[PDB]
Amino acid sequence: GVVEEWLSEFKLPNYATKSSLVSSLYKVIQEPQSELLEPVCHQLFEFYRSGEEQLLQFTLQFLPELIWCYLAVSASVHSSGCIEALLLGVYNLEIVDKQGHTKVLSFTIPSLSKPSVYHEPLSKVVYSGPHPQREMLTAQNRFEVLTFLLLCYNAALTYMPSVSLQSLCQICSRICVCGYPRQHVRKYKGISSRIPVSSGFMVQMLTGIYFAFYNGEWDLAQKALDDIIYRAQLELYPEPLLVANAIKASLP
Amino acid sequence: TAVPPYRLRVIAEAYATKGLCLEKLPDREQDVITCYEKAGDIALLYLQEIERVILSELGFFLETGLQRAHVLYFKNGNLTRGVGRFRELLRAVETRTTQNLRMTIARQLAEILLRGMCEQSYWNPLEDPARVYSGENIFCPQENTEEALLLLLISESMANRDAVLSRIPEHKSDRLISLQSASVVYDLLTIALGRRGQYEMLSECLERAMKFAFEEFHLWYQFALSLMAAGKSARAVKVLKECIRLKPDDATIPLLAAKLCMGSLHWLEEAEKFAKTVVDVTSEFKAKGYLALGLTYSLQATDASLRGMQEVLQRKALLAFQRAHSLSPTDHQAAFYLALQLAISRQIPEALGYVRQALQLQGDDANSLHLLALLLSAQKHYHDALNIIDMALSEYPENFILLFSKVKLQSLCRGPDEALLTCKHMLQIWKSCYN
Repeated sequence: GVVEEWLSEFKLPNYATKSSLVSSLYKVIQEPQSELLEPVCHQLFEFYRSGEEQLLQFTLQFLPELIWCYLAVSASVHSSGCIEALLLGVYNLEIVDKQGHTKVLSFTIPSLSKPSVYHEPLSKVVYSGPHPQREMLTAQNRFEVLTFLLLCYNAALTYMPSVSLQSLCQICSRICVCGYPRQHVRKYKGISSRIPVSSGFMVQMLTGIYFAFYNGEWDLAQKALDDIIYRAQLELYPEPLLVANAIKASLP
Repeated sequence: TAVPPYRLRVIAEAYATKGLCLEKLPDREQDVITCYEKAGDIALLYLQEIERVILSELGFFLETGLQRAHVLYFKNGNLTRGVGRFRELLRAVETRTTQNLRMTIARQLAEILLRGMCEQSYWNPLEDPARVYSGENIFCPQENTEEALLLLLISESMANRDAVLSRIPEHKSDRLISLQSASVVYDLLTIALGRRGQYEMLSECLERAMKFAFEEFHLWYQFALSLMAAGKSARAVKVLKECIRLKPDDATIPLLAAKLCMGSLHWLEEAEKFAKTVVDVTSEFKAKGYLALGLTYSLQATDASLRGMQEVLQRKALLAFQRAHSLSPTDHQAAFYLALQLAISRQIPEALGYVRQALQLQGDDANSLHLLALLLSAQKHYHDALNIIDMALSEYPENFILLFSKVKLQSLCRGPDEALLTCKHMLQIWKSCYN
């Protein structure tokens, strides 16, 4: 119960910089049968008011595990419904709360004809934003905010340790195979249902998995890629199939 | 400056001899690092002098002695030093004789700049984390994607002119090397560009690369998939047919061709041919082929003109649907489509049971709830259908067909005032959704 002592001693900027705090958090979050889930989630959300990155990055890496747990337990059972509050709040603060204005992600397209810095012989394109503020979760816009939050999580890949990558790969392996005989072949036990994923979510999933291929995790990433390509082939989704096919033929 | 070339030759020989002697034996490490640094500096001076003299043939020691340096830097983990060295290498004046090596380093940068850092781990080269090109009209890199796309574009443009044109008189090795280089650079380009959801320029680039492919499945398949994802149909269908001709082994390609044929293009015979080809050849694929054949038969039956063939096609579609259901009992889509097809023949209890089973498999489908309400309407139970439509509207408060069904049911059951209110709410929703 080290988390209890941490909460007691908590209730200045050098609070963070514990060796085994992440292990304790994973131990207490790996199952839903806990009694302090609500206060600890309140503290999780409170870790986000401060503008320093050393706390946001310290608390961001736990999202995939709780996302999987909430999306699997509910789709079956008691549901807390307070994790959706944290998800909606972080979505709102990442979509509006920067200085009072929204986010419009855009960049330019370099042209070879115009002389460049490295070579001599551009219209703005928006891929994300603006997103209207969301305050309730339904069965139509959930995947949009999930994809946006995953894209936000896929912005600081260097900082998180290998445990987060392993957990992400483990979740990715069985998230898209839960309702087919292939998971019976792979000998997975749990909820025998299916989840109607979207194309953009799988594309961001491929983007996330491709980085971990050369960072120690090899077999797990390969199996996850096989699951992704099998699911896309069965569901007839063009873009993830194209990306996976491109990735497959680029391995030594 | 003003140094005879033989002094450069003898000092290069001395550098090579020192490099050979250092490795052949089991602080001085800093001396070795400084020797490598001065070797790099004299290499820069040598390349500047040679480009000057040519501006007005065997590189054997400089290449290894300069590349293995940053190879060992990467082995130890001095990423910042290596990337800074690469940045200052790319700033040199281009040389026509070195273009090939340029390719390498450029591609190498494209390999590392996409998998080794994040946005907040980027810094301007002018601060810590002779003639040099400068000016104000130069394109200063802003993000990783920007400079990555720029490097890939220049590499592709410079590699197109160096193609061997598939000479193939008697030898094959050079063409194989060129094809491998083109394949890897185009794969890097498509993985870099496809992440942003920009497809048409990818189609254009694959069209440009189409010159090399003569009997290669990979390039044809990538081009077909990119074209189909872009939005074009006829070209996608033609390339799908060509890919089918090339290798008749898989079933995904004919299934995609049938899906495109059955789509907005509104063709039926080609979908039938593709479905028959699929069913001619595990167990899931043949079930999907049967489902596609049944859907095609139903669509053909809808647009008939006389009596008998309508019943014939309805019976054929029902047989195909029941065969598909028998081959695989763990898919809700097949059961839902079977119930929908059966409801046409007015056989109410059986369709109700089948749609109940489909709801049992999965009950979050909007189409399933809509079909359930529509079927309950035929049994003269208006309040139950009204509640079902209300719950469906609660789950999907921005649909259109469910709103029309609700308006019709309210007009038939409650009164005109509720229909007027629903219509004005629908007008308000439409006004809000558009401009």
